[PDB]
Amino acid sequence: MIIPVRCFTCGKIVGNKWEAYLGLLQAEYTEGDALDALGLKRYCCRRMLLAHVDLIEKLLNYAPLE
Amino acid sequence: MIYICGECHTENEIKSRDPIRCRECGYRIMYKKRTKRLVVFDAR
Amino acid sequence: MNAPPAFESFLLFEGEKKITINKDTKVPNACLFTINKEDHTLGNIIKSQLLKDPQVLFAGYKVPHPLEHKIIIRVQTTPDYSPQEAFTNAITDLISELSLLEERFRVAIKDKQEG
Amino acid sequence: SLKQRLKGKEGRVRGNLMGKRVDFSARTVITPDPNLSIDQVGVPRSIAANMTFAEIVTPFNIDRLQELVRRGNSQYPGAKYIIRDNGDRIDLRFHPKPSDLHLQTGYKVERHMCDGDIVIFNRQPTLHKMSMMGHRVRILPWSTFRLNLSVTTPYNADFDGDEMNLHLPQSLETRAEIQELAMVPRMIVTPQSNRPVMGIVQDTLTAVRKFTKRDVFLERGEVMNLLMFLSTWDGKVPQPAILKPRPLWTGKQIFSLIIPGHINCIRTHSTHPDDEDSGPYKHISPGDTKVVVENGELIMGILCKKSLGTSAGSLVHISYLEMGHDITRLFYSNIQTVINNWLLIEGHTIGIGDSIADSKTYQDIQNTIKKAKQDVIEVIEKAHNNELEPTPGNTLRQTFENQVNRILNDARDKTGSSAQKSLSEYNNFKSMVVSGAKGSKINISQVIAVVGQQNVEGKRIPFGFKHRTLPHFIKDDYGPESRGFVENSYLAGLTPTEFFFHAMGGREGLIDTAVKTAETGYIQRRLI
Amino acid sequence: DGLKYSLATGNWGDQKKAHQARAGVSQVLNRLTFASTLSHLRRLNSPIGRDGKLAKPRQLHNTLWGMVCPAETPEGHAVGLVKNLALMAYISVGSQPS
Amino acid sequence: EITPDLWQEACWIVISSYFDEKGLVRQQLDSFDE
Amino acid sequence: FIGKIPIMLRSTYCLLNGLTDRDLCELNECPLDPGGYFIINGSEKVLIAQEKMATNTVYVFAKKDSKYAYTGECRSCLENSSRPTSTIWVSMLARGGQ
Amino acid sequence: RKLRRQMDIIVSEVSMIRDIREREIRIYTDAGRICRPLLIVEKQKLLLKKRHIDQLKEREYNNYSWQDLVASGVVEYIDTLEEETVMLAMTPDDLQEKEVAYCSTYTHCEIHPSMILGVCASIIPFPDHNQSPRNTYQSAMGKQAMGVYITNFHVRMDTLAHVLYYPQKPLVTTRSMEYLRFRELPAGINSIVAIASYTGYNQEDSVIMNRSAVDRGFFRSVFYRSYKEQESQEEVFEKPTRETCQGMRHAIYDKLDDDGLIAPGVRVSGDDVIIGKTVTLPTKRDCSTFLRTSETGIVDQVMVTLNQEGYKFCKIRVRSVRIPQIGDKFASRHGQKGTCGIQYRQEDMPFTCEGITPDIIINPHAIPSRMTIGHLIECLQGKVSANKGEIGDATPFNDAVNVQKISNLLSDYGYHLRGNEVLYNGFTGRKITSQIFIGPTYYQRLKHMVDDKIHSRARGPIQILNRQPMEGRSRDGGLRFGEMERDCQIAHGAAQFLRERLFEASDPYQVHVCNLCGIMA
Amino acid sequence: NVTLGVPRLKELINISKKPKTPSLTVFLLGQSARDAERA
Amino acid sequence: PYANQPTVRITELTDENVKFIIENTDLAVANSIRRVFIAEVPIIAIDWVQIDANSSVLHDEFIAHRLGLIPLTSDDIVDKLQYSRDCTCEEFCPECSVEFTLDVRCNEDQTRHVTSRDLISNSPRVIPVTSRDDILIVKLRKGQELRLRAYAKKGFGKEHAKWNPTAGVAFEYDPDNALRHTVYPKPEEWPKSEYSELDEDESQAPYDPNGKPERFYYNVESCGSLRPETIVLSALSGLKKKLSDLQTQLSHEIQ
RNA sequence: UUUGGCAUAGUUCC
Ligand SMILES: [Mg+2]
Ligand SMILES: [Zn+2]
Ligand SMILES: [Zn+2]
Ligand SMILES: [Zn+2]
Repeated sequence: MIIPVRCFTCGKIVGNKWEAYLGLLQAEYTEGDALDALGLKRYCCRRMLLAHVDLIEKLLNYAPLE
Repeated sequence: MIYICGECHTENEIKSRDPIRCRECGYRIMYKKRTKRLVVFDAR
Repeated sequence: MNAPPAFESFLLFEGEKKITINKDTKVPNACLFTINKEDHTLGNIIKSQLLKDPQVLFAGYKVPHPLEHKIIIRVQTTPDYSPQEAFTNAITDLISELSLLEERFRVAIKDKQEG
Repeated sequence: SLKQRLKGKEGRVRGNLMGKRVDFSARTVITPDPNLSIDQVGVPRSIAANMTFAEIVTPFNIDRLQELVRRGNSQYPGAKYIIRDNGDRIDLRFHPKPSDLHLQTGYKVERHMCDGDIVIFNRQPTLHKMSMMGHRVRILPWSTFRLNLSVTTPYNADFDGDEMNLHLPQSLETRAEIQELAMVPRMIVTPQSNRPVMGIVQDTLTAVRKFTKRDVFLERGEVMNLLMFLSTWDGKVPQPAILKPRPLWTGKQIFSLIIPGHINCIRTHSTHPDDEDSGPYKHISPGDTKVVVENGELIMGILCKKSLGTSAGSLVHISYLEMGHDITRLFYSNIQTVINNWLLIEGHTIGIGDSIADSKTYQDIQNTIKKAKQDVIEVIEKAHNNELEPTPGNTLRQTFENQVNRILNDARDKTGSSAQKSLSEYNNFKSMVVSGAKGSKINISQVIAVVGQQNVEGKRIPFGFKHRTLPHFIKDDYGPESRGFVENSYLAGLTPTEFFFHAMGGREGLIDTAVKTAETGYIQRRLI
Repeated sequence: DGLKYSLATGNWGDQKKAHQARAGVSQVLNRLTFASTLSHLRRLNSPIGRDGKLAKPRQLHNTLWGMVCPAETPEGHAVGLVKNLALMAYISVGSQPS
Repeated sequence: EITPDLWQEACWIVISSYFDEKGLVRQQLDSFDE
Repeated sequence: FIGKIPIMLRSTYCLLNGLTDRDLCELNECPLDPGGYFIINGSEKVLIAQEKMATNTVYVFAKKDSKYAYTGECRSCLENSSRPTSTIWVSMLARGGQ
Repeated sequence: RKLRRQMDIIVSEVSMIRDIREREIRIYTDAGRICRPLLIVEKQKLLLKKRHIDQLKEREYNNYSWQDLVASGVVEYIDTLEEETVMLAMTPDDLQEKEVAYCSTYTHCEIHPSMILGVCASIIPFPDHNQSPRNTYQSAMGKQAMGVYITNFHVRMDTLAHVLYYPQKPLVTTRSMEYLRFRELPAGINSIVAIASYTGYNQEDSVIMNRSAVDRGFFRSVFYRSYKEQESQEEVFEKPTRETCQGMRHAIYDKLDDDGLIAPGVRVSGDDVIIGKTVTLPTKRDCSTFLRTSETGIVDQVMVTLNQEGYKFCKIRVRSVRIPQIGDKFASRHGQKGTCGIQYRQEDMPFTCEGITPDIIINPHAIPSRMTIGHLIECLQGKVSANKGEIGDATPFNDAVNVQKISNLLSDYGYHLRGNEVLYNGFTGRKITSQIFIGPTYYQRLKHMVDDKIHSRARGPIQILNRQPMEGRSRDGGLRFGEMERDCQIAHGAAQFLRERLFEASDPYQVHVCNLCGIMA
Repeated sequence: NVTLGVPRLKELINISKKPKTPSLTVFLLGQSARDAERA
Repeated sequence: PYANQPTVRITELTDENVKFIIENTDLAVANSIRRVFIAEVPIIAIDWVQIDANSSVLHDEFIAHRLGLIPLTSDDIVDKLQYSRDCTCEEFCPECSVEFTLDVRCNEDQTRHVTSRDLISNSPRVIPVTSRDDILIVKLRKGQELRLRAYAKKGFGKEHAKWNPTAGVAFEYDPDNALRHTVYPKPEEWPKSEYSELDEDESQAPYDPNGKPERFYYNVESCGSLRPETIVLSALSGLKKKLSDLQTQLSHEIQ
C-alpha cells in the first residue's frame, strides 16, 4: 500500500528511502547499486525496498467523496 | 442532518420522511458525514 | 479478545509480591526462590554467578511457562553457608561487575572521542 | 409427511433421540503446548468465564462461594447464578439487591469454570474410545485449546486449522465417573491391540536418539538445567562418568534419571546389523545398539521409535504395565521437557545441504538408469522380433509388462540403495529417518536419486490418445519415458511430460482418500 | 423475471419446474483475492453426481494436456469434477459451415 | 534468420503479445457477444 | 418492448466497453477488473461452463451386463434451432441366447 | 489447411481432422470445442523467424500484434481431437536439431510447456520440484490468501472483505505472473523463515512468529463487514425510546442520530444498535439490527439511498483491524499450512552473527514426508536475490537454473553455499550446535482466523419444534453429540455421563401417564 | 489377483452368494503334490 | 566466589554505530547486556492519537500505527520524564508526555507528501530524527485533508517494539571455533568471521578443552532516537537497577 | 429479552 516506516525483521527505518530509491533507479542505477548507495546493508532491509508494491499511487486516481 | 452527495460532493439537509434526492445534480446516493465525536487511538 | 495487555509482563499488580522464599525438603540446605515478572535476562546472570561460588552445590533456574511471567531459582549450598547468603552475595558481585564495566566504558568513550 | 419426519437422518428418531445438540460445549482451534501435562488442556479465559458448574453450598466452602458471588458474573473467578432450595433462580449478571446474595447450606452456586475442572475433549470423527478422554482444565491467556503433543496420536490431530470439542460434566456423579474411567493416563494402553496408544512424537523422538548417542557429554551447568526440568528427581546429582580431567556426564546418565522405578527391558535400535547378535561383541555392540535397561538405568543403547514408540513391549509399555498410569504420565512429561530443553542446545534443521548427494553417487545413479533403459529397449526388441516367449499362466502382453516393470523396479531400488548408503553422519534426512520421527528411506530415495514409475489403476500410464500417451511421442512407444518412468529426482526437477504423468499419479491418491472415508464410516456404524 | 430468476438462483430452468432444473450454474463471484476472482471466472464443471463412487470421470485423462490445469482442483466431494482452464486455452464461439 | 538459443526471450515475447491481444476472460465476453 | 436482458460487464453492450483506464477510474471502476459477470439485484453472478457429450457424432460403447453386446448412439441436434437432442441407439444383442 | 492459415475462407477457429486408417475427413464449425495455440514446423524449422520476433518486440507504435502473427500462418489453433493427428515438439532448439533420430516429421511445436498450468498454479515457484498433492493444495489455498483484492475497494459495500496492510511482490516469481497481475495486486509478504526446532511450539505443522516483527506491521490486515436494512404496517428508520416501544432489548440506543443511523467514525462494541427501525403495531415494535456479537469495530461508511420500489435503503460498513494472534493460519506457496503456535519478542528469537532474527520458525519435520523441495529452493533463490538486487526466476522448466548455480551465486556474497547459517540461542546467548537453514520465503496469511472460530455455550437459546439447543455459532447454538460419540461413550461405560449428555444437558421434560392405558393423561 | 481391504470387508460383513473374485485353493494328496506330471 | 574485572575497547564510534569488545566477562552477563539493548532502554514514542479529520486514503488506525513508529529524539529528556502510570497528573501533563500536532491540507493539482517534517511538538528537544530525507506518513490528493493531536509517552521495548532504540545488535564470541560450541560437518565451506585470526589455509582453530567463552564482540546500531553510546550506558545502568531492586525485596523477605 | 423456516452454492478438517 505505502512503504512501511520500519524494517520488519530488525527495525531500521526504511520509510524515508522510497522516493530516493525511485530517483536513483530513474537516474540509471541498478537495483543492487541503489540499495548499496542508500545504506541498506543486510538482506532483511534490502527486501523491504526490492519487493515493495506501491498501491497508494493507484488509490490516488479515484476522486475523493467530498 | 447533512448528507453528502456521491456525485457532485455537495452536502444538503435532508430530514426524515423525505425522498433522498440531491439538488442541482439529481443523484440518488447520499453518504452520512463524519461524526464530531472524538475517538482515541493507541498508536500500536 | 483474550489478549493480555502488554504491560502485564513487567508490572506487579495489587497483591503480588516480587520474590517469595521457600525451602526444599528433599535435600538439606536447599532453597527455592520464586520471582514474579522476570525472565532469562535476570535468571541467567544469577545462575551463572551462583555457579562461580565454590560453596554452591546446585544452582539453576527455569521458566515454568512462556505465557506466564515467573522465574524459579533453586540453589543448594554446602553446610555452614546458606543459600540466602549465596544469593545476596551473587547479586552484590553482579552489581560490582556492572558498575566497573560502566566506568571503564565511559572512560573508553572519552578516550575515543577527542583523544 | 410423518413418515418423512421419521424416515432417516435429520429425522426425529435418528437425529434427535440417538444424537442431539447439548449445552456446556465449546469448540475452537487447537495449538501445541509442550509445557502441559499429559492429562491437561489449556482453555482461554473467555470460554471458562462463559461456561459454569453448579457447586452445592456446605459449611466447608460457604465462605469461598460467598466471595465468588460477591465477585459476580463480571470478574472471571466469579459466578452467574444462585439456585435456591425451592429451585427458583437468582440472576447475577446484572446488579442484584443485597438480600438475594445470602447463602445457606443446600443452595447451589453456578461458578465459572476454574483450574482443575474435569472436561471431556473430543475430535470428530470419533473412531475409537481414545477419541473422547478426560482432561484437567488450565486457564491460559490467548484463545486456542492448548494440548500436549503425545496426545496427538490418540486423536489423529495435527495443528493446521484443526478444531476439537469440549464437554463439561455438571454433576459430582458424572465427574467422578469421568475421573475414574476416561482420564487420559488411564487410556495409555489400548485394548484393541494391547499396545500403548500414545508415545513420543517426532521431535522429542528425533532428539532422544541424538541425546542417547555415545558422544553426548554434558557440562555441569547443562546438567543443572536439565535436572531443573525433572519433576520426579530425588535431589542428588549423580557422579559423572568422566571424572578427570574434567567432570562430564552423559545423555544416558540422565535418561536413567528420567526412567522410573526399577524397569528391566531389552530393545534393539533401528540400525542394528545382523552380525552383532551372532559373532563376537554380542554384549559390546560397537555401534551402540541393543538397548538395555536394568534396574531403571539406561546401561547401553540408542533410543528411537522402537523403544519409546507406540509398539508392543516398548519401554513405555513396560513402564505402564509395571508402575501404572500415574507414573507413566510423569514419564511422558519428563521425557518431553528434558529433551526439549536440551534440544535448545543441539538444534535441528533440514536443508538443501541435507538433500544433495555426491558426484560419485550421481555417476552411479546415472549409470544404473542408463543400464535399465538399455535393458528395457532390449526386451522391446525381442518382443518385436517375436522371440519373447510367454510365461505359463500369462498372456504375451502380461509377460512383457511384467518384465518391463521388474527391470524398472530393480533400477529404482538399486538407485535408492546407492542414495541411502552414500549419506553422511550429519545428514538431517538420516536424522529424521533413523530415529523414526518422520520420513522413510523411499522418501530419501525420491529426493536424491529417482522419483520412479507412475501408475494408474495399478497399470502403467494408459494410451489416452490414439495409441500414444501424449502428442509428443510416436505411436506405439513402450519405452520407459513414454509410459511414465520419471528418471529425475525432486532436486533436479521433472521434465514436462513427467510433470503431467506425476499429476496423473497423484490424482489417484487424492481420489482414494476422498472415496474410502464414507464407506469406512458406514462399515463401522453397521458393526456398532 | 425469467432471466433474472435463473441468473439469481442458479436453478437453470423455469421456476415452476425447479426440481429437475440443474442447480450450480450462476454462482456468486468470489472476491477474496484477485487470483480467486480470475480462477472463478475461468472455471468448468462436470455434471456427474458428486456422490458417485465410480471415479473414472474424476481422474486426469491424457487429453487434458494444455486444455485444463493438471493440478488446480477442489478436494472432497467434487475432486476431479470441477476444473480450471489452462493459461492459453480458448473455447470456440461457433459459426455456420456455409 | 533462425532464432537459435535466443529462444527464451522470443517465446515470452510471443506469449506477452498473446495476452495483450486477448486477455484472461475472453471466453465469457466473446460467448455473450455472439 | 418485450423485456429487459441482463448485460455482461465489459462486453460489447456495456457502458464500460472500450473506455480507457482514466475513464474507468472516473466511473469508480477498477481498471484491473477483468469483467465477464452479471449484476443481478446487486450481487455479481458468474456462469460456470457446463460439460456435455459432443452432439452429431456416432459413439460405440458397451455395457457391462445388459441385454445388448455393443451399442451406438448419435446425439443429434440441428444448428441450435430447437429439439435439443434425440439420442437414437442402434444396439446388437448378445451371444448368450437361450 | 492452407486456406485456414491464410484466413481467407475458413476461420481460424475451424478444425479439420483426417483419420488416415479409417478414411474419413471431419470438419467442425461447432461451438464449445476447446483449443490452444501452437507453433508450426514446416520441414524441421519453425516458421517463426527473427523478423517476426523483432516486429513483435516493437509492438508499441507499430500496430503489429497477435492477429498479425496468426494471419501470417505462423501459429495455429489446435483443438483436442485434432491433436491426435499431430506430432508435437516440446522445445524447438532442442527437439528440431539433429540427434539420434527419434522423429524427423514434427508437425508443430509448443510455445512454452509451462502454459499447461492454470491461474492459481502459475504462482507456485519451482512446481517441478514439488509433489503433485502439494501443488493441488497450494492451488486450493491460493484463493484464501489475504491481499488487496481490487483497487476500488473503498466504494464497494461487500458483505465481507479482507485487505492486507503491506503486500509485497515475490522475490522469487514465475515468468507467467505478469499476465495474472500478481505484481500489481499481490497477497503475501516476504518473511525471513528459519527451519529449526526451537522450543517445541512449532511441532506438528505450527509456526513461531516474531512478536517484535508483528508490532511493526507484519501481516496485519483489516476486516470489513456490511449491513443492510430497508423500510418495507410502517417500518421507519427512527431512534426508539425505552418507555414507548413494545419490543426492546438490553442494548444501547444512544449511538444513533435523529433518523436512526450511526454516523461514521463511531466506535461500536459487540451487541450494539447500528440501524434503529420500528414497526407500528396495530403501539410500536422494535426491529433494530444489532452488531454480530463481539466485533468491536469502528463505523466506516454509511450510504443512504432508494431501492427499486422507492423505500429508503441503507448500507453500513464496519472495520476492525486484525493483528495476527496465536491461532491464525499461515501458509507458503508450497502447500505447507500451519497455525501460529506462540510469539516471541526479538530478544528471545535466535539470532545470526549480524542480528537477523527470523520472522517465522517452522519445524524441520514438515519437509521429509511431504517432499516440498521447491520450498527450500525458493528460500535459497530468495536469499540470493535479496543480496544481488535482482528478482529470481522460478518458471517451471528452465534448464538454466540449478541448485548448484544458485549455491555458487550465493557463495559470492559471503554466505554458506547451501544456505545454512550459524545461529545463537536467544535466552542463553550460546551458539546452537547445528547450523540452521534460514532465508527469505514468501508467506501468505489465510482467511481462517481464530476470532471467527472460537465458540462456547452454556444454557443459551433453544429450538422451537424439538426444544433442543439451536444450531449455528451465530445463533449461540450447541455442539452436536452424534451417534459416533454416543457409541464411544457406550464403549467407555460412562452410563451416567451418557444419560446426562443425551437427556439432562439437552432437553429435559416431564409427563404424566395412566397406569391402565399407557397414554399421557 | 483377488480383492482385499474395504471391498473385501464389505463382502465378508454382508455375505453375498456372488463374490467378486471367488477362489478355491486346492491341496494334493500324494505324488501329485511333488511330481509335476500328476499335478 | 567474587566478581569479574571486565575491560572494554571501542573499535569504531560514529553517529549511528558503536563497535566494542568486552573481555573477562561471563557469557550470561554479555548476553544479558545484549538483551537489555533491545528491550529495556526507555524511549519516547507516540502512544495516543486523536484524529480530528482524516479524508485521506488510509484509515485512522493505519495512520496512527504509522505515527507510532516515527522515532523522536529522546537523547536527554528520557531520564527526566516519568511513566504516565507513575505520574500525579490526571491524563497528561508536560512532566510525563510530549504533545504533537499535525494539520495538513492539499489544495494543489500535485500529490502532496505528508512527512514527519510536519509533526510539531511543544518541547523543542523531542523532535523526529529527520528534523535535525523525511519519514513519509501519507500522500494526499486534491481536497484530501489530515489533522490530529498526538501524545508521546515514555516506555521500553518489552511493552511495544516502537520503543526499541536499536536497529541491529550484532553479537558474536569466539570467531574461530576453538571451543567447538558449533560443529561443522565440513569446516572448509564456511566463510571466516570478520574478526578471525587465522591464515588463508586453516579453517578452524585447534581445540581448547580448558577454555571458556570470553572476548565478546558487539556492534550496536541505533535507529536515531538515542545515540549509540547512551544506548550502551543506559543498558548497564538499567540492568544494574533491576538487580538492586531484587536485592531490596530479598532483604525484606529474609527478615 | 427476546427467537422465522426451506432450498442451493462455496470452504475447513479427517
Ligand atoms: Mg490437519
Ligand atoms: Zn532490516
Ligand atoms: Zn449531487
Ligand atoms: Zn503527568
